Amino acid sequence: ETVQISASNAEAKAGDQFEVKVSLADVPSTGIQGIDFAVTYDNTVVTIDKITVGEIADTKAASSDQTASLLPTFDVSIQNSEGYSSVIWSTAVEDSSYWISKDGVLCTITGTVSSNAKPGAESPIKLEAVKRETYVGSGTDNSSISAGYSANDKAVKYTVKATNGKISVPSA
Amino acid sequence: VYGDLDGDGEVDVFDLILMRKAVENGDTERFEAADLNCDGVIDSDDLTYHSEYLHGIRKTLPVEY
Ligand SMILES: [Ca+2]
Ligand SMILES: [Ca+2]
Repeated sequence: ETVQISASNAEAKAGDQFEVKVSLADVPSTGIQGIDFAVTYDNTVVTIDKITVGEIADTKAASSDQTASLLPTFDVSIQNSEGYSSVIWSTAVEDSSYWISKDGVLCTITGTVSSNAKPGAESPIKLEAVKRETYVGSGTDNSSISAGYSANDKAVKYTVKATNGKISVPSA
Repeated sequence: VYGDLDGDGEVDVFDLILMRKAVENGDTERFEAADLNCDGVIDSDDLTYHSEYLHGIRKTLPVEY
């Protein structure tokens, strides 16, 4: 099975804030217990201020999973100086009704266009795998976005199709 | 290998799900892979360190100090 993930486009002046919606489509009926992806960008043009949980990930898992208070279900790490932000959603709850199960907004990105950004300038907002090794000392990077679930402690991993977004600055 | 709780040769979000369950019980099948700071327990430190590796901010496992 397979699932689509995509980032919307935005327009904003230099120094202004913008929003980008990250959406899932064709979420399998079996659901998503864990999902992991990176948002990559050019930090001379944009920086991310926050990333907020979306409607489809706003389930009972966040408040009922025992380990949620030790590590939040919707877990974000913004790395502007490294030119990326990493988004992980996961849960140990077995009840599939508490997993991500519908198409819609996964999360909302809020960022700021550089004060220096000249008119017409652009920057892609790409959705891709976090730059890390497959395992420690492997010497090979993680190459795909992760999305799926576990049954009998065995991973069922969906294929992920990514559509990137864009931020552009108008003229005056 | 450290961080690989299902033992499939990858370290990913599906191991983190197993790490969460391992913390609830304080135990898992591949205990040595889960005990990332090597202090004899699986708890919130290990869960955090695993999450940090997946985020790409922690470069190495196991953890020192
Ligand atoms: Ca694994
Ligand atoms: Ca430990």
